[PDB]
Amino acid sequence: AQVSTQKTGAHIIHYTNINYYKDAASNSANRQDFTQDPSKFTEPVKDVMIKSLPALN
Amino acid sequence: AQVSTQKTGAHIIHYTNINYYKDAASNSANRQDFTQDPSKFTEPVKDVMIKSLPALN
Amino acid sequence: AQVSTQKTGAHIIHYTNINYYKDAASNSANRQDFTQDPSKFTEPVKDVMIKSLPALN
Amino acid sequence: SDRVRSITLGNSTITTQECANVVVGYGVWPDYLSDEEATAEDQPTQPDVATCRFYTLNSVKWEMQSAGWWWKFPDALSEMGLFGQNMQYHYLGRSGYTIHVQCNASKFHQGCLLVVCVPEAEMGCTNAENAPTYGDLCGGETAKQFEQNAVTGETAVQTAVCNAGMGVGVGNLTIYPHQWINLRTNNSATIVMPYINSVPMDNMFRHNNFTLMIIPFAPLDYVTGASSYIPITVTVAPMSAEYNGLRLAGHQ
Amino acid sequence: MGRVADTIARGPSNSEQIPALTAVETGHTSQVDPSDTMQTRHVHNYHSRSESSIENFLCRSACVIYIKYSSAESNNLKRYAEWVINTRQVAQLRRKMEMFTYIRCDMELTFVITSHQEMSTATNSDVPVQTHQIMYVPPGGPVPTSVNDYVWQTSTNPSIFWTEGNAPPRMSIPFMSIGNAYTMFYDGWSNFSRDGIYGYNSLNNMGTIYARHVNDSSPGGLTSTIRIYFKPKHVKAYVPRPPRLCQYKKAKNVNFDVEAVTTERASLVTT
Amino acid sequence: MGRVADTIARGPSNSEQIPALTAVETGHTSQVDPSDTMQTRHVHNYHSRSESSIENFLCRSACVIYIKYSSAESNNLKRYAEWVINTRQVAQLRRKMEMFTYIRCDMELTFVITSHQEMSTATNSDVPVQTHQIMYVPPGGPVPTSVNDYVWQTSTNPSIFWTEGNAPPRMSIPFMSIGNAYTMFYDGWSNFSRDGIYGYNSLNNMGTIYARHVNDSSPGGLTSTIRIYFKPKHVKAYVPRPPRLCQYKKAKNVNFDVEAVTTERASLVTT
Amino acid sequence: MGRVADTIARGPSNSEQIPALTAVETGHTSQVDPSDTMQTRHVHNYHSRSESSIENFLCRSACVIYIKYSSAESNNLKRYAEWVINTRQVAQLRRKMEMFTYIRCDMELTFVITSHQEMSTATNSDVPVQTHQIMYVPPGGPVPTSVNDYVWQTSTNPSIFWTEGNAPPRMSIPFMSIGNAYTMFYDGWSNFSRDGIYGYNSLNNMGTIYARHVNDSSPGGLTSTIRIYFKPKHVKAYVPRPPRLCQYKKAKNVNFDVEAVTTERASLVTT
Amino acid sequence: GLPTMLTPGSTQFLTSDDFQSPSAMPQFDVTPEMNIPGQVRNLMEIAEVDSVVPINNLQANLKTMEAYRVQVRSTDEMGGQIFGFPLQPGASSVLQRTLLGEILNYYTHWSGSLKLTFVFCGSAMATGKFLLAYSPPGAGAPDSRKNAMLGTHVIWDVGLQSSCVLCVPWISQTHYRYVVDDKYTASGFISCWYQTNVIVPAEAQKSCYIMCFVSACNDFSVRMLRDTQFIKQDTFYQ
Amino acid sequence: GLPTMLTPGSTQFLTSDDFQSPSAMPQFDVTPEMNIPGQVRNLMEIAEVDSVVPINNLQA
Amino acid sequence: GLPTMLTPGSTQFLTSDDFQSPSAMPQFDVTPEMNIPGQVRNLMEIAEVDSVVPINNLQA
Ligand SMILES: CCCOc1ccc2cc(S(=O)(=O)Nc3ccc(C(=O)O)cc3)ccc2c1
Repeated sequence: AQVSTQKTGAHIIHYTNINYYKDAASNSANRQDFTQDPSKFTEPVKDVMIKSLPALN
Repeated sequence: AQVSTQKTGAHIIHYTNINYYKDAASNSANRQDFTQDPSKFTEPVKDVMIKSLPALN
Repeated sequence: AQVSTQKTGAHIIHYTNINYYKDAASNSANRQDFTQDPSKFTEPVKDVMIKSLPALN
Repeated sequence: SDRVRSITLGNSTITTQECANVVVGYGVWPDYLSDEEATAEDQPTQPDVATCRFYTLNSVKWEMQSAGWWWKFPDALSEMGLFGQNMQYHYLGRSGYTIHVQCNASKFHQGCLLVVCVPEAEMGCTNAENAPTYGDLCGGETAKQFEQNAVTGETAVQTAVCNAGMGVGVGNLTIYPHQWINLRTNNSATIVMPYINSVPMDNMFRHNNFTLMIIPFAPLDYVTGASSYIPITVTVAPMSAEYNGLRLAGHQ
Repeated sequence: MGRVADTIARGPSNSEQIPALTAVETGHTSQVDPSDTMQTRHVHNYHSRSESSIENFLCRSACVIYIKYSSAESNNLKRYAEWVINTRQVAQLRRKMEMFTYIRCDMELTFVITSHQEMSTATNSDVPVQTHQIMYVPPGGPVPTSVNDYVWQTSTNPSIFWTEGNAPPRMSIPFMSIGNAYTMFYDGWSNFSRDGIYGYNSLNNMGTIYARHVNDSSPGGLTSTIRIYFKPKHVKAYVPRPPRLCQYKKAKNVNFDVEAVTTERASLVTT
Repeated sequence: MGRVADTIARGPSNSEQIPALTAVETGHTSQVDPSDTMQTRHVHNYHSRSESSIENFLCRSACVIYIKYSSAESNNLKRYAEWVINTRQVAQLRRKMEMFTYIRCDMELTFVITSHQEMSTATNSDVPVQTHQIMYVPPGGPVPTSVNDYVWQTSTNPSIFWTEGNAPPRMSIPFMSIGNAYTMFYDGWSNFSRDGIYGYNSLNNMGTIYARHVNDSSPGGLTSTIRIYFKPKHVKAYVPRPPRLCQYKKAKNVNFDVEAVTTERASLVTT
Repeated sequence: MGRVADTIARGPSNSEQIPALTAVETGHTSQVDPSDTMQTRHVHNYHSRSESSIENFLCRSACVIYIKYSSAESNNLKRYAEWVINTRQVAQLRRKMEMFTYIRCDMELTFVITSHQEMSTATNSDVPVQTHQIMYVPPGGPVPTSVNDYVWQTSTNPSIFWTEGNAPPRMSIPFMSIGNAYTMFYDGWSNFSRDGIYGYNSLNNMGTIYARHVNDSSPGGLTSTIRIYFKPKHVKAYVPRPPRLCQYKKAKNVNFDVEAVTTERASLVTT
Repeated sequence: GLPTMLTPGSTQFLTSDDFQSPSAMPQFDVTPEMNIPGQVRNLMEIAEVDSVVPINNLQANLKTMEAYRVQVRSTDEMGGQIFGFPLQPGASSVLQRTLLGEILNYYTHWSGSLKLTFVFCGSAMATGKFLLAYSPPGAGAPDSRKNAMLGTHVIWDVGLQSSCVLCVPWISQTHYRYVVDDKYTASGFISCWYQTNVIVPAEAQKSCYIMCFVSACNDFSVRMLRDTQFIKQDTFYQ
Repeated sequence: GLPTMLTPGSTQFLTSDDFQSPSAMPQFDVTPEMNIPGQVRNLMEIAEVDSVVPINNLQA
Repeated sequence: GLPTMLTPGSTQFLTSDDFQSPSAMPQFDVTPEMNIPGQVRNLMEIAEVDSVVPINNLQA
């Protein structure tokens, strides 16, 4: 059994999941992975550009 | 698992709940919260009025 | 309860099985046994033949 | 200053004295394939400096009514040096690139270009029952041209910048590795594309990993009595080129 | 968590720092916050990007086709139906996946199978509850040519048997591309010549679904229609693309008709 | 626990203490017990206020609408039905919520879907078990204009598929107001001008439910009627209001007709 | 795990080692890798032989027969049906098992039972939901001669009772050969004389399935058809054989018609 | 068996559920993962990237490249308003087919600040100053440059740095706004004015262009998935 | 599967039940709570407040 | 009984599933195993064995 926090607010709060199958494709979708890395689209530059400085010196 | 007392009389008496979902909106309603504070409607006065004393001295 | 790894990739990942019957013929098929021994068909020779050497000296 | 740069690859070197940084597409720098991501079991040839080195393509004339240009890769380098020779003799290849666009002007000229490398830039067709043919997708070292307005044909590529030749907003080609060349700022763009595919290696004639598109977003304009010929030159070097599946030359 | 940035308190400034000024000739886009362009208070911000994950965006079941078949063969539907698997015959699901160039995912296939009575010159109908088979035939398998043939024995072919009046049946499918991700857009050809099929349809070869009534035909006629629903699960997506601007024409091409960027306005200044 | 106060034993008194006398010109209301106005015994009192919690009061499913649709389109019901979500078309559920000004809660939506045979000139009916779709379309989504259109593909729109002869289907809905609580009464307007819609209907924008038969029409006709039930859960309510005195007129206004405070009596003294 | 061998890096060679040269006059087959015939790089290889196990190959349900029976006895189907148990009346399942000489396994039997209305001169049908019995009679048990006889009391005979509109019924069967494995091919005879039945049918004696409607016949007619599905489980197989080349003729013989080894080519050199 | 009781929604197919279901290819061995550049994990990694904004989307300019550029010139007066549009990044004609705006039309709610970058695409001998303004709503769009500078603004000075960002802050009564236009959820107005003039030599062009870009800030989020209204079909594609 | 048996009231919709049901907006992020004056938790906080009584409720 | 809810695919017969089902011969005593030469455990033990190739497969 895997016990993991629920999505809850803002200002019990766990659920239990047991996998019933021998394949990991059978498992319920992972909806609680909230990792991000926007910098490879938003800042894809060789030299690190500091915000307060000129872009082009 | 959460083990909590049942509603019972007056002059076994527990139940077990396991949450099966990843959201807290999916959970059964909280019916056993009996907290109160009637004083913000019933006594909403700046100065504390003592019952035995005059209201207005 | 028997807890065993699921089939998963490549570069949670366990499941739980409980048997509900008194016979082992009632059980789900064993799909995760990957033992092999091809040498009794592929190399069924009395004298061990070393690959780098002549077959017949 | 941040405006001066050199890039040396092989026996070639490029210099800039106005540039707006270098874009490393998706933050990943070219490298050879690892042993844990491989699937071709023969030894890879890595010609190093002999294939990795700038190759200047045919220049295009920027006009006031130009709507843009595109070159598909690896098929713009298919006749270029030993990079193009190793394409002939090998089933598989795999290469990253540094793409460098040059377009200088005076300070009395104005215009703005989008320089963008689009992975998997599959293109539409004028007739909706037909696929575009190779001659209309690719010109080799010569660019194929976008048109201002819709075109007709049977196997012609539907060209019309607004759709970008792909049926999408042309203004949204900015989630792809890109730089702008604005004539009042910089005279060069540099993009470094890693190898991007969903297979670790692939044939170099049957597939185009990305397309470089150069699209005017602010027309060329200058007062008559100034230079009226302004080229755009694209000079592009392979990086970490390696090939597997050696056999006789051809591709049919 | 997926919680967003807090606003940071900021006072008056007068310095040679220039967060507002930038060059967009770099591929880099500005990182400015409100805390760089005006006063601002501190706001502790609890908002989350939880539902804007790609595994919540793509993880809702979408109809990809429906196909009909008839016991009577009333209106040219045969006694079985077929569908070459693809995701490109529906606009809505297709567009969501085409915001990415490569996707690897598992699928979950749910089937919503319904039947209806047909007009007939038959009198007296008391037709039993229908059972239906849904058979998946991997590439290069034998195919039905009739409802009665040997291919419906399903000796190695995956198959569902389901009876009406029950919950919709579903099965998971794993990731199963030849490649290391599914390819939404292919700028190549299927030949080294550079002829043949061009586009993503070169790499499409995902088998065929067949569906029949298992029950023998009754004196009236029933047509059954099966709607197929795919839900991505366990997704990783790579290389973002623009959302589509143009309406699609074809399920094997991207061919498009030239369409407007945006809708009209009266002038530059509107209120 | 929610247990009430015990009565406290009290003897004769004669003092300058005056619990009975008070001024009601204060907003304060008297705190007097029986133990202040007469003798009284000690009563250990075990009674609870358990079921008078707001999370037991509001937490019973109440019908909020029903809407009808017909396979034949017999009596102008179309082949699908629609309902703009609100809680104000029913007197009973509305009144309970309007004893509060602001409520934040989760909902639980249960649907009770029934069908009936219609008069027809058709002969011989043996219509399969109906399947039905219930689609929720968030604000600014595409809407059905027919039963067959692309909107019922439900690629991102939440949807239920359910077959007759099974348990009523239900789904939870979370709290989802733009504000930090739902607003039962709004004394404002939707314009800064102070024109347009006035009242709580300014802030109402909760999407639209659509429901259809998924099965193709059969030679007779069936009308299906779907009854929608909302149950508040996990409630916090704020700012108590009087219960309604007057009957409602409209589901978007509070307009009312002038009505009596209480019922008649013959005189001041009645037995 | 079932993971396959990695490729090992290899340089130029020039030695008296000869991995390529071998004699095939030995029963031994060469063990050469690519790392013996050309350069090669190191490839860490994660591919698995997981689904090529014999317990995944044989472990998918395959139809082995279907048999029909009729309430009315409309078209000579009687009121009950029978089938002498064997695995050899279907090509697909038979071929998979005949790639082995001896197999011991447990089975899982699933039944897919359907019914259909028949033509009749009857008017007004409102036939209740059918119930069906499936009775297994071990060798040397009493057998049905009618639908009403004493044999359907099932006092020791294993039996399933199942009603339409429910999930397909299944039961496990254990390994149950007289021998220590089932025999797919028997090169003997059933007599010491060397007469009588020749082949594997000598050792076949696996009882008989009988199936009837449990409900009494109604004024119309219903035919029910029951499809029987066997899935091997817990398998051990011994002595690999060639897959079949020829189509089968008979379910008790291997008799075959002479057929081509492979399909045509134009010449020795083709592209 | 074990005593159980079925509860409402026992046989439903909800399209937003996640449940486990048996695989139809048991023990299938998937292809190994490899690193493919540009992995997306969130759609706010697409929304925070700049996208050219069609601020000149008049009827003639829709299918041309005129859409994405607004002319600015050397005026003989002060010069008036250059453009203005109601802010609403998912319902405005200007902003709703950008990357930010098409990721917004899969959602019903949004919150947070966004940033409008502007770039001068004149000559390097051309120079100007512009007032980039945001006005919170409840007093209409500014009809003078005086009323525009009572709002939030950045005065842009054209120089070596070719671009200037007007970051437009969240400023809202509610924690979220609707993607759809709603009068309660009104989001303000954007405008641009001449602060000085475009001043340029004789031998350099009097007219120049300006482009606008839009992207989300790092405080931006969206809620409540829904079908987009921008794609449709009348029959299955073949 | 696991042997189970259904008991009376297996498919009923009781309107006073409380059971769990899947959310139709999985992973939805609700608005933060704030303190709104005058939170009610019980209806005996409304009943214990004075209310003017119509003791002269004749027809006119 | 215990509150439960049925989910899609509750009554399906998938032919590639593996589930437990009651035996129809409870407490049946199977024949002892013995070693039979040539046990196969994988079909890559058959595929790795040489097989004569018809490279001259013309019509005659
Ligand atoms: C009777 C002859 C056939 O008539 C029509 C009429 C209208 C059609 C519209 C479409 S669509 O909008 O492109 N796609 C849909 C997908 C799924 C659903 C569903 O119901 O889930 C609905 C529509 C497809 C086929 C159509 C056939």
